[PDB]
Amino acid sequence: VYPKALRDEYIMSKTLGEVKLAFERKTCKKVAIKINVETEIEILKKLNHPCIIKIKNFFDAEDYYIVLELMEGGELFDKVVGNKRLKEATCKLYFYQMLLAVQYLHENGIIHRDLKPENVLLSSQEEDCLIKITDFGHSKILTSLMRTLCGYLAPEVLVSVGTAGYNRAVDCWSLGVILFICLSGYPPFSEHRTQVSLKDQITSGKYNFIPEVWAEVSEKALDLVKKLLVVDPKARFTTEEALRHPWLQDEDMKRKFQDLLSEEN
Amino acid sequence: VYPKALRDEYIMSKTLGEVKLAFERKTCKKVAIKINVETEIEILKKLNHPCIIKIKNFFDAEDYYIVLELMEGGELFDKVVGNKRLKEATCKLYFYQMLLAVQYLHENGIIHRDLKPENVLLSSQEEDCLIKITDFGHSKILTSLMRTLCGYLAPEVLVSVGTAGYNRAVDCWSLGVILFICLSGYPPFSEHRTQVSLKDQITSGKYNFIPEVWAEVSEKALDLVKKLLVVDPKARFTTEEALRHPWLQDEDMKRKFQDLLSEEN
Ligand SMILES: Oc1ccccc1-c1nc(N[C@H]2CCNC2)c2ccccc2n1
Ligand SMILES: Oc1ccccc1-c1nc(N[C@H]2CCNC2)c2ccccc2n1
Repeated sequence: VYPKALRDEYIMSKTLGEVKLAFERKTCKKVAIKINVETEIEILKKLNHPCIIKIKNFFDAEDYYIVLELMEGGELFDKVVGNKRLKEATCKLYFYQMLLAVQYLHENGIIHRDLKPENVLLSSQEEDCLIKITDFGHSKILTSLMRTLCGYLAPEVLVSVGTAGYNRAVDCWSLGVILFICLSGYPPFSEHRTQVSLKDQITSGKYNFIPEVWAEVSEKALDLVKKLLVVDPKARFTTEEALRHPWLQDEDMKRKFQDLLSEEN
Repeated sequence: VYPKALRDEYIMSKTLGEVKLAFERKTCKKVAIKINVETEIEILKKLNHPCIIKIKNFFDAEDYYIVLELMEGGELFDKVVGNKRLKEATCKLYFYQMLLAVQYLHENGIIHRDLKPENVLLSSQEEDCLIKITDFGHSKILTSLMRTLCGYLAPEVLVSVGTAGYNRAVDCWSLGVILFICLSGYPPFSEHRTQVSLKDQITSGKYNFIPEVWAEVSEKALDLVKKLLVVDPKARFTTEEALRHPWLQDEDMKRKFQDLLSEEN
């Protein structure tokens, strides 16, 4: 069941919510088409950054279709499941780019709110490539406490003034996890074995640690992840602050990357 | 500058944001027309309760016009400024109705978020009448923590689970103030004389008390207001709970009211 307007310009096919693959009926080049719903469309349209999915065209009605230049690399997930881990360089380079996107989002008062390896797509199958992020279905645009101010009011709201603004830290948190994962290979906060509620586990920040593997990582890498998973959003590394962190001061990361951009032209 | 479609069916005139008065160009009967903007229109359309403004017709474009059956009584504010206070009966009857509206709103997962004497309109000039509430421009429709559950996540969000739901208590709080006012004649939390930040004043709940006037109120009335201005939204009287409170168990209040409805037919 395909709308007439759609099948006219493309050849919708397999499956990669879940998104489907199609061929540009004019160039024979392949692309992927996506399948509070206006939000993502409105945002994905505002999205204009290398490490972020870029839209090529849009078509609504029936069901929702957003075609974007396809990422061959697939999901970052696929590359780091079955506890397969990844090389420091891979991580640094990968994560580095994530940091750029997450930063560019926050800079535009945008929150992803759902950052995970799945939503981190790669350029080409190779272990070295560029990475973008998709699925902006949960995002939010942040502009309200101004109404509360200059005026009465209820207590809980007033106190809320001391928290407003740090609604973006959640992305840093998830980025920390995503990083932790790539570097280690295992979930920081896993309901595996251990015990104790996940809420009590994640809220405490006492991530499950296993040196038997964390002994191979860098001396600066772990210290970063550690400073990234802070239970206090106020003391949690800002997307900006992270980029300045030592483990991200790597000419290699910015040399195998600053050129991989020209590999697009 | 009036749109052609508008002046066709009504005679827009004086001023009562601020709302203007107009005459039904078919019946010679008077009505008031109102002047995140779709929200109020969408909600005011869902509004179907005695103690709540009822819409008669809607017209958009240019500037925003929502015509509702006019309240002659005007603002509850007007009746209780200059520290003029009000009789216990007036309050009980008045506030009682407020409690009904605020309840009916919450029952429909609706929050007013801006309850003050101004936004409490009256039926007729008399000291005894029905009262509705308007200005739903700040309201909200409450459905999100379900997304957080059944799934990772950041700490602050998880803890947020222990607060979600009580976003409506703010209306009870303001109702308590509105009540306090009517009963006493003076603001519970006033930056007048005293000192100490309003945030530190309202957040503490230590309302400015003056017995030199609070000695005339009922023995149950004050106890209600007191139990209504609680710094903890979890222990703050629910709109439902309030109606059960002793000071609202008054056959008179429900006799001068249950009949004032038939005074509309
Ligand atoms: O190639 C693209 C070009 C632009 C935008 C997206 C993609 C994309 N997207 C996927 N899917 C989702 C499912 C939920 N989170 C990840 C995906 C999943 C598997 C393999 C390739 C994929 N390629
Ligand atoms: O008569 C009505 C019928 C339906 C809906 C509203 C009204 C209404 N509304 C007012 N105004 C606002 C300004 C901000 N909060 C209160 C108002 C203000 C003064 C006098 C009469 C008024 N009558």
